[PDB]
Amino acid sequence: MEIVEYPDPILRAKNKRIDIFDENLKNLVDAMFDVMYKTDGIGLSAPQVGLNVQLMVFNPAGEPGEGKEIVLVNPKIKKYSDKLVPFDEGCLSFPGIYAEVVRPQSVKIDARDITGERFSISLSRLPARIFQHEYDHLEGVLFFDRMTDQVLDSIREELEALEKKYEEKTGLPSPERVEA
Ligand SMILES: CCCCC[C@H](CC(=O)NO)C(=O)N[C@H](C(=O)N1CCC[C@H]1CO)C(C)C
Ligand SMILES: [Zn+2]
Ligand SMILES: [Zn+2]
Ligand SMILES: [Zn+2]
Ligand SMILES: [Zn+2]
Ligand SMILES: [Zn+2]
Repeated sequence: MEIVEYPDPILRAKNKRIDIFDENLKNLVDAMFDVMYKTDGIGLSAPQVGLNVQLMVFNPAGEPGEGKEIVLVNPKIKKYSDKLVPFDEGCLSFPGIYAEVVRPQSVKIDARDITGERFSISLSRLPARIFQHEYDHLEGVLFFDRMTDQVLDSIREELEALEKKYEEKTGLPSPERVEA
């Protein structure tokens, strides 16, 4: 069973609206949470497990029997804060790579829950940091796309190692290259 790693194109592909809110959905959500707990993550998005659908799960505590198991399908940011804050992010699709990303502090979101119920929440602190990370995923935006040029530099070679890994595995050239 498998986390999709950069530079896999799955991570860049358009993700479908979810229309159907059934048990398969609940089983998917549940697989995702368990992937998160196994890999010590604090969120996951559907493309990261091979599925180009608009679905994210997160839990800010990142620990069993802690925090909240938050689910969001078909979300859309209605607004970002003006205030920006730094935070060191890693990503399960880029194993071992950690670097500063600056993002809005809070967001207003419109999203659906696991049954189909549309709602409207605000987020700040870690929940908004995780959300935005995962929402980028839903839009085929990766964390290094959001990194300043000096920060991207410090991880270039680490990204290329992932590029190489994918080339060695597939026999194909990487479909994208941080050298940009
Ligand atoms: C920070 C914003 C949300 C991060 C989400 C990722 C998981 C992921 O890639 N989701 O798309 C994660 O859990 N990353 C972890 C991460 O960045 N963490 C773990 C808790 C604190 C923070 C490191 O500052 C580790 C696994 C790299
Ligand atoms: Zn489970
Ligand atoms: Zn579980
Ligand atoms: Zn832990
Ligand atoms: Zn990620
Ligand atoms: Zn190079």
